[PDB]
Amino acid sequence: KRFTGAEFIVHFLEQQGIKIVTGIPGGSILPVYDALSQSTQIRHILARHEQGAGFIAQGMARTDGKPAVCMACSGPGATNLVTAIADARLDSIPLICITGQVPASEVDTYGISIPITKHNYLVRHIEELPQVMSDAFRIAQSGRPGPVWIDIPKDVQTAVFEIQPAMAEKAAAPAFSEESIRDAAAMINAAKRPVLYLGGGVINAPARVRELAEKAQLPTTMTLMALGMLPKAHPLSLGMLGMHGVRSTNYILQEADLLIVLGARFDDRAIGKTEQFCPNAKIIHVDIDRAELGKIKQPHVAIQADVDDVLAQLIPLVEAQPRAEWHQLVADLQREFPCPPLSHYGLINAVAACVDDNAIITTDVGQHQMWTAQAYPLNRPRQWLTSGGLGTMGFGLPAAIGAALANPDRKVLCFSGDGSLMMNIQEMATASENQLDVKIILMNNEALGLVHQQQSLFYEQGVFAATYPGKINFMQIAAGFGLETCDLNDPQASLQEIINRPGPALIHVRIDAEEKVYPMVPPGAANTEMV
Amino acid sequence: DNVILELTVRNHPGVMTHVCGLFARRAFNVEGILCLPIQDSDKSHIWLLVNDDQRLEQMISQIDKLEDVVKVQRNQSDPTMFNKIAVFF
Ligand SMILES: Cc1cc2nc3c(=O)[nH]c(=O)nc-3n(C[C@H](O)[C@H](O)[C@H](O)COP(=O)(O)OP(=O)(O)OC[C@H]3O[C@@H](n4cnc5c(N)ncnc54)[C@H](O)[C@@H]3O)c2cc1C
Ligand SMILES: Cc1ncc(C[n+]2csc(CCOP(=O)(O)OP(=O)(O)O)c2C)c(N)n1
Ligand SMILES: [Mg+2]
Repeated sequence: KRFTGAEFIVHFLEQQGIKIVTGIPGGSILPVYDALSQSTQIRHILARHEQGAGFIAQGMARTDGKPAVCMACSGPGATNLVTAIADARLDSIPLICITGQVPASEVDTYGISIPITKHNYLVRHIEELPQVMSDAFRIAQSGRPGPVWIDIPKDVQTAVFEIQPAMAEKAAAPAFSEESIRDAAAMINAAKRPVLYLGGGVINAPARVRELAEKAQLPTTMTLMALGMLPKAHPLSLGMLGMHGVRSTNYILQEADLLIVLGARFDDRAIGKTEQFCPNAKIIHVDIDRAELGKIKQPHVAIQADVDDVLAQLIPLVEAQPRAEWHQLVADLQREFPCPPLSHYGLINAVAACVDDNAIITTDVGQHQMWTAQAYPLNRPRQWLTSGGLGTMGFGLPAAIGAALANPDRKVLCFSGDGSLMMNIQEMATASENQLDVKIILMNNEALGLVHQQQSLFYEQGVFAATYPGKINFMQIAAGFGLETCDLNDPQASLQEIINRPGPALIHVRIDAEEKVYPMVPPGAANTEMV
Repeated sequence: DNVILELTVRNHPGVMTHVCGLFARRAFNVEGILCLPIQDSDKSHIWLLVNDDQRLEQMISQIDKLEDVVKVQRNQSDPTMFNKIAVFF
């Protein structure tokens, strides 16, 4: 089996089971595209902007649990991938990003990717192409996953060489001492007021995380990245903690004497001022990345491992306690806490009444996102797709497009705002041309909005450079991209019907720009200092 | 107060941009760098002069995240080696 470099790339991608690949062609990547035209297994989706290609790859990857692939040419193609790749890095998503480059014989793609990738490559001769790709796919998916960037010079793609590529699979998870699991089991069994603090890393262990939470009867809080790890109404659900979390549980955490941290990284937006976050709490911290252990809070028991393997070795050693008095305390604090048509919360509720637990939910970034995180009943793992680490405006629509492509059966609702939706508005075309089942729920405040709230609450000269006049018609635009549109103006009947019928849709709702996301923790404050 | 780290890394252009960029990006203090290829070998040594901080094992965890880093050790040589070396130039 003899190949050209481009044909080998395609063949390898086939043997990793890739069925979809998304990108945009250009000169320096045209050989791979030539080979890719010949694949009977891999379909190629043409984005309208390479940032869109990357975020669509991201939507696939955030729903499958496997790396997704995006492609671009040198120069502006590569540079346009940057935001999508960096977003992939800070939220820990397996992406393989393939870029053509000028013949080995320009823009320093390698250099630019150094600080935003889990690893990257410049293939200088074709003989390296097998190892490179096999290691890229290993690196992207092992340990703490992330994006790997492979830059391949055109003269390597059109070379020929001689070799059978297998399916690269994940590296083995770290080992961990049984004394550690014993010591954690002892601390959990002896704790008066434990809380279970879940992050985006527990995402492939819903069974054992649920089993643990219910056995030990642990109040469980989740980060923005862990919504759905317990169904919203679950009686142990403190819901989400932190900057815009629920007030009762922000106070409840300060009562904890031990917190069990699985898959979280103590980001300030969940923790607030580090030193004032659960001072009287001993900490157990289980994380697959050594570098996260003790990075922000020092744990009393630290395990570098996969959460599943730990919880497997830990649940049979954890006693099953009613924790009755601690629950009365949780409830008593909750009986002093805020609570929630075409309202913003009412809109979220109305849209939820239109779909199953089978829906996939995507968001852009801003007030509409925090509102959705607060009120939508997210009850499944890998149902909730949001950009948290980088917090990229424009993530929502292309992410939803990817999710649709990866699950053609399901419905993808994309809660967006007027500002974020314009960042990748062009991918509307991508949605209609593939006739994908994505429904954009646009809360249009004619404002940036999260900025509007930060300036109005915290800066002396108030709102500036954060408002729009309202001479943009979003229904006209979505219609010109080929989507059905709706403007609540039975309203519900129109909503349920626009959601029920297939194809991509835009649903538009006016919202007063003065509306707020409460509670808010002012930047740099303790989690007990909420507005 | 100071230590040398010895890093064994794969020799390609440029692992040094990886390592240097890591130290800048994360605000690790470095007060002397030396990189030499290891002979009859596909690897190079990077020696760094760091502080023996409370921050040091976090520094090592970060460095070990780099794919090209094959090993990272605390190197038993006196830390005042680096400065003295300047004399030969
Ligand atoms: C406007 C805005 C508001 C926000 N408000 C909030 C808020 O109120 N509250 C909040 O919490 N966040 C909020 N966020 C999100 C916040 O910025 C962070 O993205 C988030 O808090 C981090 O959650 P995490 O700890 O799960 O991090 P992640 O990056 O999702 O989790 C990755 C971690 O899991 C580990 N891991 C992965 N796999 C495994 C495994 N198998 N075993 C063990 N460990 C594993 C990784 O090593 C790493 O430590 C907000 C974001 C924005 C943009
Ligand atoms: C690309 C980018 N630019 C700027 C920001 C800073 N920022 C975060 S939220 C936000 C406002 C969000 O606007 P919108 O889409 O209208 O959401 P809303 O607050 O109205 O719900 C801005 C400007 C960002 N996150 N991303
Ligand atoms: Mg808005």
